[PDB]
Amino acid sequence: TLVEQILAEFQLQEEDLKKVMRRMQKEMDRGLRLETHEEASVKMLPTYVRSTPEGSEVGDFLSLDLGGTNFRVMLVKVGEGEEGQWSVKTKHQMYSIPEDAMTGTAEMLFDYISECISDFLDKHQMKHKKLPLGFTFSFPVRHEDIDKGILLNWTKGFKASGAEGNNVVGLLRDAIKRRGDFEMDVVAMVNDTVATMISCYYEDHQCEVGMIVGTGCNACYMEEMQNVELVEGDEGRMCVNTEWGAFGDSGELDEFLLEYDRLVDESSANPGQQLYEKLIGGKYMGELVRLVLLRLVDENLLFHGEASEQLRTRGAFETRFVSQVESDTGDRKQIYNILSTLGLRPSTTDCDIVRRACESVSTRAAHMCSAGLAGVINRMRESRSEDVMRITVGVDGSVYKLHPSFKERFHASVRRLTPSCEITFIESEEGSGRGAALVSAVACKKAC
Ligand SMILES: CNc1ccc(Sc2nncn2C)cc1C(=O)Nc1nc(C)cs1
Ligand SMILES: OC[C@H]1O[C@H](O)[C@H](O)[C@@H](O)[C@@H]1O
Repeated sequence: TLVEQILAEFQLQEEDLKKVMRRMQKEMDRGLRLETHEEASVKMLPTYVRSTPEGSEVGDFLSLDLGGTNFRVMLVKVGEGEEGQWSVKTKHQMYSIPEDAMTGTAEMLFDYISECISDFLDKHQMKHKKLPLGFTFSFPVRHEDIDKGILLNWTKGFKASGAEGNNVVGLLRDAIKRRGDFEMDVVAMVNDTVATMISCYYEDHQCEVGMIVGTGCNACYMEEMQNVELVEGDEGRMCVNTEWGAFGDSGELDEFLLEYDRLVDESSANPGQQLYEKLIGGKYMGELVRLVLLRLVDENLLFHGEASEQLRTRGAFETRFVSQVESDTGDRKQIYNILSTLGLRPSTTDCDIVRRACESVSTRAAHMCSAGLAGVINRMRESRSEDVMRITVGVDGSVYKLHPSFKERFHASVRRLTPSCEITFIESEEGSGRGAALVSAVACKKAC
């Protein structure tokens, strides 16, 4: 081997994870306190989602989801169950998002979103209801309230101009009104993490953390209002959006970061930001693999020294390929077919090396991510008193959900890092739609 030494750079000892855990908890602490909130890399954003909901509206709700690659519009119906509110998606539709909108101005993009909304309401006999609308908007936002806050900055390659710094919900509003076609009561805006968390509440009241491991990666959790300094008040709990994707932007990860991570960064829409998410999320995983594969070929270890034109283009090793290669059964048959598609003609040993390379990146993501989560869960242990903390974490995201063994490595490692917690993991059913709408419903009791 010169291979195993190159791949071994990805490993993390147990003390590595603990270091990142402890540093993350610190950054969480700093994000929450008035003296350090402004400059904290982990912003710890109040969301105005609050504990003891205590009764809500019912009937139909409309939810949008922007921040996945697609954009989704759905109808969710909310009624009364014993536990709290049931809910269920009843109509749905995805809309691609043209790059002439994406490079656009903000108000352009929310016009495109407005067009999609009318389209959906035609096709459904619906233009003539003014519906309450919960909006899952998966980007960092500083809220003033449950229905108002500014975009701090775009992440995950999004770039529409003139949105950073404005009232995202006002954008939505000035597009709906800017096209007469329909009436919509925008009652609530939430992060994906919060929506996921909230949708697990009906079947499990201990769900107090939501986590997304998808294109991007983040979590949110329920904090003690006393510890949330940026919202006056000391009673109860408010869900906080940690935005942990940005941990490492004040150099907290420098010692772990690798030449490949240094290159995914430089070449990205958002250089110097979202460093932690860059090690874990699906927008970056394939690309890390691609760069590891390129270093192996330049070392002559792989495809003996030569790479197709595709292999050399940014973006070509799709994250979904990372997870198909790790599903190969041992016959190389689907490793072969992916490599053959990118214009390579690999040998037996090429296929194995390529698989080793995917394992190395995905195992590191799983481990890095387990340290953030045990950071959050051990912080919650601190504030609390039963001898064993039992807690449920709601999760969503194609990496966590669909990658062949990421979830189990990730569960094994969160559990090493969390003695005397007992953790249940729930994969959210339609977390984002039902979530927005579950919150929307409680927000409505405070307005209509
Ligand atoms: C069903 N909706 C909720 C369920 C639970 C919780 S907190 C909790 N308690 N145990 C676990 N968890 C997470 C909050 C909400 C909620 O929507 N709260 C809102 N407050 C405002 C002001 C608007 S919406
Ligand atoms: O969508 C998953 C996560 O992606 C990136 O972290 C976004 O900044 C975040 O807000 C969202 O929660």
